[PDB]
Amino acid sequence: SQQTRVLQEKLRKLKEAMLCMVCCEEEINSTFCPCGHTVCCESCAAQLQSCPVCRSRVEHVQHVYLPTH
Amino acid sequence: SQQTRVLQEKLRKLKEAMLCMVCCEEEINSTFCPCGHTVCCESCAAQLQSCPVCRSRVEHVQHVYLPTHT
Ligand SMILES: CS(=O)(=O)c1ccc(Br)cc1
Ligand SMILES: CS(=O)(=O)c1ccc(Br)cc1
Ligand SMILES: [Zn+2]
Ligand SMILES: [Zn+2]
Ligand SMILES: [Zn+2]
Ligand SMILES: [Zn+2]
Repeated sequence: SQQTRVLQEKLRKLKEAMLCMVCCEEEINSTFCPCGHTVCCESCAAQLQSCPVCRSRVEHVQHVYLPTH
Repeated sequence: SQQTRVLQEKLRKLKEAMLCMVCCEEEINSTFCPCGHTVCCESCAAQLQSCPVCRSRVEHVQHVYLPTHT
């Protein structure tokens, strides 16, 4: 039905929100500290000196173990 | 259709995985450091001495801003 198409789109958007904002390919699993933005995979997060959301300096990256991982 | 019911179940399970493992009511938004388990809301994470998943000592809690927060 049309609701099948609507639910497929909601699922796709939720799954896309869980992917790295930079590479768009790998799951988010890293937090920029101290700001707390958690938007990248470990490979993209290792290469950024500044947070791509708020531009605060990245002091270090904390790996996050999330229930969806 | 039955396919709509299947998608509803997948969405519900994904949304439930985003909720605090202790209160089951609030969204996860806190990380136990240094272990990295990110399974609680700010209130439930605040008084835990050890990680509820791996038993590691909690040195501090890091707040996390996630793209899925609603
Ligand atoms: C494990 S969870 O459901 O808390 C979650 C939250 C945000 C992202 Br991005 C991925 C997983
Ligand atoms: C608190 S908010 O809605 O501005 C926000 C900011 C950054 C991310 Br990532 C998620 C949510
Ligand atoms: Zn990436
Ligand atoms: Zn930031
Ligand atoms: Zn809680
Ligand atoms: Zn832990």
